[PDB]
Amino acid sequence: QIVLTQSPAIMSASPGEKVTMTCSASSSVSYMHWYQQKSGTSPKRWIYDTSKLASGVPARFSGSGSGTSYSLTISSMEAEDAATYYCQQWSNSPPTFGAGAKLELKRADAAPTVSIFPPSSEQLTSGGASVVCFLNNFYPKDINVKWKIDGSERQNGVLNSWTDQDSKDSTYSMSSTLTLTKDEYERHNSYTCEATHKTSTSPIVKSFNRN
Amino acid sequence: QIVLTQSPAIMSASPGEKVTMTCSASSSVSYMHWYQQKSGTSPKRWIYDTSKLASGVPARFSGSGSGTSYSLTISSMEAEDAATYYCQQWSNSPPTFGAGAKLELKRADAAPTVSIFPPSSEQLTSGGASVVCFLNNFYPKDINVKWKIDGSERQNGVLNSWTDQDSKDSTYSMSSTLTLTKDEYERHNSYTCEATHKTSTSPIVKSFNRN
Amino acid sequence: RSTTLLALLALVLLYLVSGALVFRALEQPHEQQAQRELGEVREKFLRAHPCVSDQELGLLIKEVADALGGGADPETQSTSAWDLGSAFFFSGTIITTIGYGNVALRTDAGRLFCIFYALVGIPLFGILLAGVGDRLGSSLRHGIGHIEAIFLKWHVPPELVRVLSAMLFLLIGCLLFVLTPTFVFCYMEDWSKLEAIYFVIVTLTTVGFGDYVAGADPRQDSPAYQPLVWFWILLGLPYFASVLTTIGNWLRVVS
Amino acid sequence: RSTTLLALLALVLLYLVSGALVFRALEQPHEQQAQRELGEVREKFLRAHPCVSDQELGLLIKEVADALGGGADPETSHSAWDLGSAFFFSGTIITTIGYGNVALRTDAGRLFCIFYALVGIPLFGILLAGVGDRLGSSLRHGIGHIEAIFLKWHVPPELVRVLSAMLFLLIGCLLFVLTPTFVFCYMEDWSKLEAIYFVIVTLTTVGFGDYVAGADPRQDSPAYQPLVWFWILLGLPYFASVLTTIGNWLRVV
Amino acid sequence: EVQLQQSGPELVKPGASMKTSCKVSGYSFTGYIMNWVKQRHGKNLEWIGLINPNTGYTTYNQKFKGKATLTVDKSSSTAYMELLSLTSEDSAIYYCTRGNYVFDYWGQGTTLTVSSAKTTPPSVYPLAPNSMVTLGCLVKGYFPEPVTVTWNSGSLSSGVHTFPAVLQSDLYTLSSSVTVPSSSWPSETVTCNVAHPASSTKVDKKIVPRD
Amino acid sequence: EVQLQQSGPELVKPGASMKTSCKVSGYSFTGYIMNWVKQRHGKNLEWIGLINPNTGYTTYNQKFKGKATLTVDKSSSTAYMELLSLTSEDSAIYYCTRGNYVFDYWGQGTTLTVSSAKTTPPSVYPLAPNSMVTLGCLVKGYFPEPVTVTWNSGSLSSGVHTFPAVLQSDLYTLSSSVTVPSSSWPSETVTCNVAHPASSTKVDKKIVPR
Ligand SMILES: [Ca+2]
Ligand SMILES: [Ca+2]
Ligand SMILES: [Ca+2]
Ligand SMILES: [K+]
Ligand SMILES: [K+]
Ligand SMILES: [K+]
Ligand SMILES: [K+]
Ligand SMILES: [K+]
Ligand SMILES: [K+]
Ligand SMILES: [K+]
Repeated sequence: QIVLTQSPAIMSASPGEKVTMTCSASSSVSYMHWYQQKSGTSPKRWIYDTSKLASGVPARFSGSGSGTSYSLTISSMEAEDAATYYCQQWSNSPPTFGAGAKLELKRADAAPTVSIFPPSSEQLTSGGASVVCFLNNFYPKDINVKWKIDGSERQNGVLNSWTDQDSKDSTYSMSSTLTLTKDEYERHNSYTCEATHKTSTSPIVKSFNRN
Repeated sequence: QIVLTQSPAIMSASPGEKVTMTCSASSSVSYMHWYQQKSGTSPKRWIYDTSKLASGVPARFSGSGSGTSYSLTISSMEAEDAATYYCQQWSNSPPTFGAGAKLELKRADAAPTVSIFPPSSEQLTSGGASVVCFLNNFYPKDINVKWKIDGSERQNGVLNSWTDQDSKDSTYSMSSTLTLTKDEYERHNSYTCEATHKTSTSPIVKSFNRN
Repeated sequence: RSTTLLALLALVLLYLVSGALVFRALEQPHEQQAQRELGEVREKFLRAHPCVSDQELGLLIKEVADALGGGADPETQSTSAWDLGSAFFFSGTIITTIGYGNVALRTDAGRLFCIFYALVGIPLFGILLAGVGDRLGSSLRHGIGHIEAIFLKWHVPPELVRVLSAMLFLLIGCLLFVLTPTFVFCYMEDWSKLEAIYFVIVTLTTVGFGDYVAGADPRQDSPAYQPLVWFWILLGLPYFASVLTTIGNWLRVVS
Repeated sequence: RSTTLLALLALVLLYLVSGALVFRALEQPHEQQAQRELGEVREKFLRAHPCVSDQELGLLIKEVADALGGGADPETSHSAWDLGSAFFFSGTIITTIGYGNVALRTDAGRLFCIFYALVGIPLFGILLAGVGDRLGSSLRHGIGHIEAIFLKWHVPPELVRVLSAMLFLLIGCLLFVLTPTFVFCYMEDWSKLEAIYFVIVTLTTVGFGDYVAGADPRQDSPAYQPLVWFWILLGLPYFASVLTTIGNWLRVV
Repeated sequence: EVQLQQSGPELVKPGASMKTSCKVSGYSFTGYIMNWVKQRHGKNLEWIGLINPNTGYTTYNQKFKGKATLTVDKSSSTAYMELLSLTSEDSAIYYCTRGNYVFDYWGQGTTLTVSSAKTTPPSVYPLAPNSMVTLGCLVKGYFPEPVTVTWNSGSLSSGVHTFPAVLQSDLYTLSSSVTVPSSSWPSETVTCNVAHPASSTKVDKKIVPRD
Repeated sequence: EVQLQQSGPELVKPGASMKTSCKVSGYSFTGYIMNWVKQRHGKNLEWIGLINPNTGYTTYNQKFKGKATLTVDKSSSTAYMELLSLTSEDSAIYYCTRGNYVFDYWGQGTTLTVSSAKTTPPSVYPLAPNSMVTLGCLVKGYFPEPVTVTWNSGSLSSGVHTFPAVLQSDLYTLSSSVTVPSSSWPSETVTCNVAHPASSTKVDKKIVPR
């Protein structure tokens, strides 16, 4: 019933940088708790009773706040600190959580390596036609894809899949897949995947002609 | 400061007999608990919350009561039931116990086998003179011992020691030890140990002359 | 009359001792059952929560008790008794010397101001009551002129008639200031007929226990319904003042 | 008077509204203190007793609350309906004080209370008038002697009368207001201010019930706790006079 | 070392119910409150309810009142959650976690998949078309998770993204990108190996340049 | 199997203080209240006080307010009781037991002896004088407890009583009886074997006819 709001939902830090992420409550509470969660693992109690550190937690972490506003702070960002942080309350049953704040590592901007692939003959014989776009090794995460069939944009039968920040180069990658019937595919000739990134004012476009 | 009264403090049961022992409270109590203790070992929780049996306790045991009177019952006395039973309360801090009810086995009466022993040579040479009397394997426990030096009673430097009911014949035994200086011992000649048991109106007397 | 006052004093003591006996007889059995129910709840909780000592549950209950005594509500865990309506009403409870106290002052400043507020407020209100009393009595007295005249025209013996006017008087007050409110409160406060009469009388006697308070209920969206009752208090108190003084006279008649 | 009464009414209403404002201003800030304290107690207990759920501690508190509401007392005697306390309760009725620090739970208790008060208050009213006069004339007998000393230093006798009467109530005040405030400070572990608040709330017959002596015999001076009910009886005439003199001062108004 | 060991992932048909378990070790099961938390995707963390293993007392989030039944087996110090009339919206990760104000120890989690889908092997389609070149595998229409995608039997592991799978109408789909110097391809043969354990499927697809 | 393992018996001088320990196993130490009970001789059992191992909270029987300090070590799941300025009135058996309403599990107990007495070996004296004959060993002026008496190195175990020890001028004395057929003695040798572990004393006495 108590709502916890974490803003911003995504934030980035270079190592050595100070990080502060906040949890506001829909109504006042006596204590806030915080969890760290990394891809593939359960949440971990990180800070409890507002400012108490859990067993393993390094001292660079602190918590503070009171009433309706609480905050988690990292004095000096480290690489191992990239994770999702969640606040939770139990001053009123039922206990509730924030939606969580993802902390990514900051790095030099990187352009997406963009690749388009026509439907494979194998798939066409079964009557499906999937046109695949790989937007790979880019930073930051913000990116927009547009599918154009003989010049006219399509946003239906499109499924998008992201990797988590690469643990080595700190880049992101995504697949975009336009799935058509063989019939819709065979109707048109020009197929383009158009990617809008911070790294250029001019979109990145990969295309092919069916012939 | 709730007072628990267990009376009688000592009681005896033949095997197959029904036994009931009571615990009265100085003021009302919601639940009574009971412990069994056999000499040499800790109390065991026997019955708790008035009538609940602890793990190992056989079903021939029950508890009952309310308000200011509570009661532990054995449907049919068994040999292994001979022990001390204590009631305890915690409806009021501090928790308190009864002074305990010792339950002994009843058996066929037996006269004491009485032995008297004059001071050994070895002891005399060190200047001490202990005259020892064994009253062994008698029932019931009620017995009186007297010492006489040259037919006149002596009640000084006498120490008495009783055994617990024997685990195999259910008899009792006791030692009486008159401890004198060599001088007082050598002064007199007749030493007599005189035992008054239920099994005769006329005492059992064992004697020796220092001669 | 110094002999008579000692007689009167002992009469009051006897009255108080007889009151003591009646009250104890009626009330103590349930106070002891309440005590036993608290004990049953503790012993039940200990049995259920092995990581809690008798003495630690003791402090919990003491600390809870003190907080409920401060007006805390068991039902909620969140986070107006002093909204302008209720604060007005509270001021009303003082000068009337009713003093429900269903809401207590927490600040030293609140208490100190209350002293001077009452010291000035009660005598002021006493004066207005005397005023309202006279005016009320006069108005009713103007009314009963008609009523005694009808009995004279009905040829009823005159000494009988003005007792009957006062007899009419007693009924008239009771209906409007005792029975009407009791009926009013029964519907509005969801009390029993007897609870409502108990409230009304405890109020108009200016005893003001505070076990029952009209409007106090948090849920009701009728704040004005509380000040409107405060006018009933103002009109009622003179009526009761009269009754109280008169029953004293009946006791004077017996003594 | 018609003008007067409507003027007086309006004056009183203004007084009430101004009272409302002052009280709200001082008291609304601290309204949720008791809730905050109950919440602090719960959360502190959960932290200390891991085998207790929030919802289980919830029911404990509800069940405790109902028991306290029934007149149960946190115990670590204490009967508020033993003969001592019951006597005192009867006293709170006829005095029209009505602390209510102990409430009646039985419908029978309430019904008897009605007739007990309805007959009891006027009776005490009569005795109060009586005890008032007896003491008043006896005090006035004392007043004359004090007036003689003032007379023998050439103070005009009307001035002497005012001085003696002022001395009259000042002696009363010190005798009955200050001694108890000191008494209660020591006895009840109250502050001097808490004790004066209690004394005055009592002698005005407001009887909030936030502060009570109790007059239940305990230890050290157990008999002295019911003996306080006599302080009340002796004090009330003094205050009756003060309130009626302020009433006369309001007559002057 | 406190430990909450949850049972394996479960895949159940719409309308069926499911029961999952959480066995504790390294602490006394009965001494501490057990809670269950639902994580659908990553963001949303939802408290389901608690059971007091000692008392069997339960409270539920209003949102789960009808859906979930909490039980414990004190003897095996195991907590159970049962979910009833399962819908697509119940597909999530479920944790058991300990605490009565903060959640201080969590299970590793268990993944619930609600789906009408039958064990279906994946269709594997090659993705064929400057110094680097990017090839790909489309792996679509399989159920359930997981598949394993390797390149040249795992010998080609650098320059690989395998994207998360996405449930589309009760079946999973993913793609994999591999980036290699254009000197490498089509000079050298590049085959993605998809394995689907559920269906005992192992399929190898060679990327061949488009005619 | 819940279990409370107490530290062994302790002997301390008048005026000294003493600390004894109670390690728990088979349950979580911190989940349940720990109490201490005094049994003087075998008579009325006395609750000393409790500690909440989880909170360190303590309350004492008013009778022991000054005498006893209860502490716990959470990490070693061990409870301690300390007794101060000891008098002979403190000589008793002390138990740790678990419970917040009934004492459901108890330690094996630990015996406290308050005494100025010093480790003393026993003097062992024979007791010599029907179908049966009774012989004895007087084992006197030893401290502290215990001694063990056996007969013919345990070849004679039936017909054997060892009596409880008693204080004789601040040291212990007991005797042991053995009954054997009068055909057996003095025809054949009967010897009592007395051991006093405290004093590393191991002594054999042959019973010889007067
Ligand atoms: Ca009470
Ligand atoms: Ca009382
Ligand atoms: Ca030691
Ligand atoms: K009240
Ligand atoms: K109250
Ligand atoms: K009043
Ligand atoms: K009055
Ligand atoms: K009042
Ligand atoms: K009142
Ligand atoms: K009141």
